[PDB]
Amino acid sequence: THSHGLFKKLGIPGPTPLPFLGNILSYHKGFCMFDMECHKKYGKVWGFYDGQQPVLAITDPDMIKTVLVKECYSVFTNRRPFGPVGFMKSAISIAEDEEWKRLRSLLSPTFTSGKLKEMVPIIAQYGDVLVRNLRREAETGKPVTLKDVFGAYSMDVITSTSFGVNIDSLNNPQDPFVENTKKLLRFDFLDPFFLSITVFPFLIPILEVLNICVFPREVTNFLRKSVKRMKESRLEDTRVDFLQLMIDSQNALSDLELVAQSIIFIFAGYETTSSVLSFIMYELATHPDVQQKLQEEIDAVLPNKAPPTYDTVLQMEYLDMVVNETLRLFPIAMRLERVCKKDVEINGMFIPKGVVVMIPSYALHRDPKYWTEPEKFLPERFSKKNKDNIDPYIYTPFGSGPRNCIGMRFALMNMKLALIRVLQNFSFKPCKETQIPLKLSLGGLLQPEKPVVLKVESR
Ligand SMILES: CC(C)c1nc(CN(C)C(=O)N[C@H](C(=O)N[C@H](CC[C@H](Cc2ccccc2)NC(=O)OCc2cnco2)Cc2ccccc2)C(C)C)cs1
Ligand code: HEM
Repeated sequence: THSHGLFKKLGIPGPTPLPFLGNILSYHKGFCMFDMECHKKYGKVWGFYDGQQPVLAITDPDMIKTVLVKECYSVFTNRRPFGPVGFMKSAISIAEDEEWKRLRSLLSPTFTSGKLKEMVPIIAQYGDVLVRNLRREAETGKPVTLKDVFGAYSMDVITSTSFGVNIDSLNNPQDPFVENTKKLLRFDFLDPFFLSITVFPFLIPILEVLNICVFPREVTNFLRKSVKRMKESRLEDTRVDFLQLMIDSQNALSDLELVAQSIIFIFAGYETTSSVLSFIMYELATHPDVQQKLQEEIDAVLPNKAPPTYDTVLQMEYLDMVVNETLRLFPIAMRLERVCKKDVEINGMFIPKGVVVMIPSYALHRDPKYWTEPEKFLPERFSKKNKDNIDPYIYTPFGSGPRNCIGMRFALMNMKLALIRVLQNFSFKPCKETQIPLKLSLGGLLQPEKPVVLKVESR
């Protein structure tokens, strides 16, 4: 269909596009499989079409550094525009160019060491509720869905840190704040919707006029007035945080622009954290040796079940290696993307304006070139002895350069506080409903298709 001659013309290899669809039918196997096959078939560089949209996949470490780091401001500043967003247009992750730059420098000081350290005792209050929730399900000896119990912890941790609003979500099985959230991405290729906007962009500006959204008007009004509430709470009182840093600005940030960042952070800080924690626990169970070695490290650094501190969290090398290794196998972003905003040639390759450049993270994390036994879970690959044999541009679970994950440092620590507490009280065993091996969901988000269910024993 016209734009379909580009990679032919550039002499770049790729699967042959269909009219209108592009290579969209190959997503039927899920696109991590697609990416992996493209790598195997085509080598270090290839091209494909998301409908009419050209996407150039790259895998050269240098070229990746060029686009992620060296030419971020100048050419590769923005992600793809995905679908109809409405007011979320203003969200840092979706914001383009100048708008993004000022939101970045406005919101970045949120995750500094001092500000992290001030959230340590705050989580220290929820870490303790989490253990209390598990200890009860461990009594019954009856299987646990980790997503459920982790999810609630994450929600408590995010709402309270970013805003200063303790909302008891852990002492609340029935809770409006977790439920309204998780129904924020219906993202599937079986879901006829995202398959029509992934393929079919020309729809987008119409939907913007229709005020149709990927987030049902349902969530963003609960989340609207709810944020519109903690806002006044702060405004009406006589600790300088996320919700506050934006009340620095509101004396040049506005209202829906505040709500928008809140929602991003509420989302990221709930779904990602709980998912990875699920993945990690699946790994510790299917690998007891590793589970025990980590329980040893914790008891070593934090003797007599000692409560975590910021610095002791960092002391724990093996914890970090476990966290890193899970993130190798399960990068929740499966690909990184930047839209090429002007003609360019990087490392001896021409790239035309408008192309989406894509880093296939999930694929590179499993590449036989860089990783021996790339399917095996092996934390030792992240030991100080082997740590630098590892290319920071092949291993990118957090992205890289200026548009990398603003929430990385908080995420690592948030996750690590949860683990420490959890493993210093319980051990995790494979039961019957456990899926071995675990398989991934084909649709959008890198998820387990069956939830992660394990047996929990006290110590
Ligand atoms: C075929 C094409 C359309 C696609 N490409 C992909 C791969 N990909 C980059 C995605 O993950 N999907 C994209 C997507 O939703 N990503 C987002 C777009 C913004 C959305 C906004 C949003 C999400 C949920 C509820 C409400 C709002 N996501 C978002 O901001 O994620 C927060 C996060 C930070 N760190 C981890 O997670 C950008 C992003 C990507 C990876 C990591 C972090 C942020 C879209 C292109 C659909 C899936 S479909
Ligand atoms: C373990 C959980 C998490 C993982 C694996 C993760 C991974 C990522 C990745 C890979 C990106 C894209 C970076 C790039 O494209 O180069 C990203 C972007 C981002 N993440 Fe994180 N993330 C996690 C948790 C968080 C948390 C807790 C927050 C903050 C609440 C967060 C906020 C963001 C924002 C705002 C962006 C867009 C950055 C920008 O455009 O300036 N994510 N996340």
